[PDB]
Formats: sequence, C-alpha cells, structure tokens
Amino acid sequence: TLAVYHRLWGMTEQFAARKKWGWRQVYHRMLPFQIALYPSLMWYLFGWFDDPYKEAMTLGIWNVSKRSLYFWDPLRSGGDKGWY
Amino acid sequence: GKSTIQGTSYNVVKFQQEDVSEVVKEVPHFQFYYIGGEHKDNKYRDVPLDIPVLTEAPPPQLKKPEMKFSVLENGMRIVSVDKQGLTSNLGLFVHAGSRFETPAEEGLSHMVECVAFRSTAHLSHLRTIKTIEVLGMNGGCQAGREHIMYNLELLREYMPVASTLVVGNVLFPRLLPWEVNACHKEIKKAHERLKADTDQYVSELLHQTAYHNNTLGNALLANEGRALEHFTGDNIREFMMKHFSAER
Ligand SMILES: CCCCCCCCCCCCCCCCCC(=O)OC[C@H](COP(=O)([O-])OCC[N+](C)(C)C)OC(=O)CCCCCCCCCCCCCCCCC
Ligand SMILES: CCCCCCCCCCCCCCCCCC(=O)OC[C@H](COP(=O)([O-])OCC[N+](C)(C)C)OC(=O)CCCCCCCCCCCCCCCCC
Ligand SMILES: CCCCCCCC/C=C/CCCCCCCC(=O)OC[C@H](COP(=O)(O)OCCN)OC(=O)CCCCCCC/C=C/CCCCCCCC
Repeated sequence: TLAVYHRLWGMTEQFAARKKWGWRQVYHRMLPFQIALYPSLMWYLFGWFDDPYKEAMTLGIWNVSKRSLYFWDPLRSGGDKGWY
Repeated sequence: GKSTIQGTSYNVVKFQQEDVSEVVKEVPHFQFYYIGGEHKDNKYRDVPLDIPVLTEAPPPQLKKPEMKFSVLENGMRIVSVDKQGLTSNLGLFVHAGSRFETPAEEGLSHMVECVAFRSTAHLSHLRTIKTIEVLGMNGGCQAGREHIMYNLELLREYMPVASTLVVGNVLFPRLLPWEVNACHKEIKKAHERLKADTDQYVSELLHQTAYHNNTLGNALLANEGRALEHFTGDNIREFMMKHFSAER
C-alpha cells in the first residue's frame, strides 16, 4: 500500500510546471487582441510620422495628394509649396 | 480451505515482504496534472453513431460467478464475487454498531461514521477525498445498530487505490482534534435526513420503545447537546480500540 501512497504523493510533484502552463494558456487566449490594438495605435499616431513614412505605412495609398483640400496648415494645402 | 472461522472455511493468505519499488510497477496508472499534450483530432468526428467503428474485438471470456472466501493472517476475512461487471463495489464491514455502546458512550458509533475518510497516517483528508473524486468513485460510511460499513463504487481498474483508502479508515486514522471538531456539523444533518424519511423515523421509534434503554434500543444517531462533550478524537480512538479489530 505504501506504493499506492507514493503514487498519490507524487501526482502533484510538478505543481510549478502545471501552474506555469495554466497561465501560458491564458496568455495564448489573449494574443488575438493584438489584431485590434496595433492598428488602433498607428491610427492615433499616424499624424506623428513623417510624410514618407505615412506613404510607406499605407503601401502608398496615402500620399501628399491625399491631404485635405483645406490642410490644417493652409500654407501647405496642395503641397509643401502650395497649389501654384 | 485452511482455516474455519465461525462455521465458514477460508483460504489463508500469507503476508509477504515486497519492496516498494516492485509494487509501484503494479499500481494503476493515472495522472492528476496534464501539463501539455499531443494534439489529435477526433477521428470519429464525421462518423454517425449508427455506424459501428470497432473491429477485431477479442472473443469474450465468460465464467459463472462464484463466491470465494479468504482470510489474512491478522484475521480479516475477504469475500468476493466476480460477476464480470465493469464497476466494482468494495465494502468494509466492522462488527461495531450502536448496540455495543454503553450509556456513557452514547452516539460514539455515529461519531465514527462522521469522521470517516479524514486524515490517515499516510494521507491527508483533502488528498483522500480528491483522489476519490478524480477517479470517479462514490461512496461513504453508514453506522448501523450492529455494524458500520465503508463502501466505495468505482471502475474496477482502480481497485488497488480504493482498497487502500477504505482500509486506512480502520488501520491508522489520525483523529486530529481540529478535523474531528469540524465533523460536529454532521450530527444535525443526520437528524434531518432521518426525520425526513417518515418510514425510517417510525422504525427508530419502534426499536427505542421495543428495547427500552438497552442494546437494540440505543439511539442510532448522536444528540447535539451533552453528547458533544465526548465527541473528541481521543474518545473515538478509545472506542475503536474496544471494538474495531481485524477479527471483527
Ligand atoms: C513571403 C512574403 C514576404 C512578405 C514581405 C516582403 C514582400 C512584401 C511585398 C513587396 C514589398 C517589399 C517591402 C518594400 C518596402 C519598401 C518601403 C520603402 O522603402 O518605403 C519608402 C520609405 C521612405 O523612403 P525614402 O524617403 O527614401 O523615399 C522612398 C522613395 N520614393 C519616394 C521614390 C518612393 O522608406 C521606409 O519607410 C523604409 C521602411 C523599412 C521598414 C523595414 C522593416 C523591417 C522589419 C523590422 C522589424 C522590427 C521589429 C523587431 C522585432 C524583434 C524581435 C521581437
Ligand atoms: C518570398 C517571395 C515573396 C514575393 C512573392 C511575389 C509577389 C509579391 C512581389 C511584390 C514585389 C513588387 C512590389 C512593387 C512595389 C512598387 C512600389 C512603387 O513603385 O511605389 C512608388 C510609390 C510612388 O512613388 P513616388 O512617391 O515617387 O510618387 C511619384 C508620383 N508621381 C509619378 C505622380 C510623380 O512609392 C510609394 O508609395 C512608397 C512606398 C511603397 C509602397 C510599399 C512597398 C511596396 C508594396 C507592394 C505591394 C504589392 C501588393 C499589390 C499592390 C498593392 C496596392 C494596390
Ligand atoms: C488606459 C489609459 C489610456 C490613456 C490614454 C491617453 C490618451 C492618449 C491619446 C493619444 C494621442 C495620440 C497622438 C496624437 C498625435 C497627433 C499628431 C498630429 O495631429 O500631428 C500634429 C503635428 C503634425 O505636424 P507635422 O508638421 O505634420 O510634423 C510632425 C512630424 N511629422 O505634430 C505632430 O504630429 C507631433 C506629434 C507628437 C506625438 C508624440 C508621441 C509620443 C509621446 C510619448 C507618450 C508616452 C506616454 C507614456 C505613458 C506612461 C504611463 C505610465
């Protein structure tokens, strides 16, 4: 019967490894939230980057020609040197 | 048959000294933790239940059940029947019921039932009950007028574990003061359970009246007043030394 007790004692020997695995599975389930976090950050920080990085970050969809007709810096509407 | 005990012949089982390392190989395999694993998709995920999926089943081996009798060198008698079912029913019966109580020992038989499956020499209370739960076993203890029974119902592959747990109740229980004090709750629950069953409650009234203040008239359940004075680990141990023995 001591053998049985040995098995019952030993079935929890690896508690630290099992609790680590538990938390590793909670973190695995939280990785998908990155899909929304990262684009939201770049969405809020877009105005911080320089124009050439704005263009590259959007694969060229955004460029200087895409700035609004009334740019917040009116002297730079239509380009850095103005419309004409 | 090597020994005749109280009119029945038993086969004597000799004690043997076995190294703990050798026996450990024979203990049923089970786990409490599943740290990782090997992923495997359910192969029958697309198979309806009406289609058989098992092939090459070994031919069955049927034997007519027979009751067999054996006894250990310490005097514990062993009786088993194998009906070839898949669930076992282990039962330990001790010849110590309420009828053997003296008036100063009122309710001690019920108290023994209340402290069942608590801490033993080689296992804690929590570890015993979590092992019973994880392996899917059910059971308990019931104290009667002439005997007290410990029973477990389990899948038969885990019999080695179940037998050890049941025996530990009578071999070396630690009747620790704080564990016993936590069992005072069960007395009130036992009364409620008894009184709910009107047929059984009337039966107890019959026996108390039929046998006035003697063996079969002793109350089955301990009261929750003055009886709690001797609801102690020390008192329970003294009672067990009087009546619990391998011969009974
Ligand atoms: C198998 C598929 C592979 C997928 C990836 C590769 C193929 C994708 C499809 C083709 C495009 C290839 C990439 C081209 C990009 C060109 C960008 C560019 O030059 O833009 C111009 C801009 C501005 O350059 P410019 O100012 O000189 O002007 C460009 C010139 N004109 C104006 C004419 C267009 O440059 C950049 O923005 C350069 C950005 C480079 C970024 C490199 C990142 C590398 C990875 C960093 C990892 C950081 C995390 C580390 C983690 C550590 C571990 C935890
Ligand atoms: C393991 C192998 C992996 C690859 C497998 C093969 C398939 C993929 C291979 C792709 C390689 C080819 C990439 C071509 C890039 C051309 C960039 C260019 O000329 O930009 C000039 C533009 C414009 O240059 P500009 O700023 O000088 O503009 C001049 C404008 N005019 C003419 C009016 C004066 O530059 C940029 O916008 C800079 C950033 C570049 C964009 C980011 C890197 C390239 C991304 C490629 C995406 C491909 C997907 C399909 C298209 C998506 C958009 C609809
Ligand atoms: C759970 C708590 C959450 C708390 C969140 C707090 C609120 C966060 C608000 C997010 C704001 C995002 C940034 C907005 C920037 C706007 C950019 C913009 O419009 O640009 C204005 C104007 C544009 O000028 P241009 O001539 O085009 O040239 C600039 C360079 N190319 O100027 C800029 O772009 C400058 C922008 C500078 C942004 C600096 C960003 C970095 C700041 C670091 C912050 C670190 C915080 C750490 C907090 C730790 C707390 C424990």
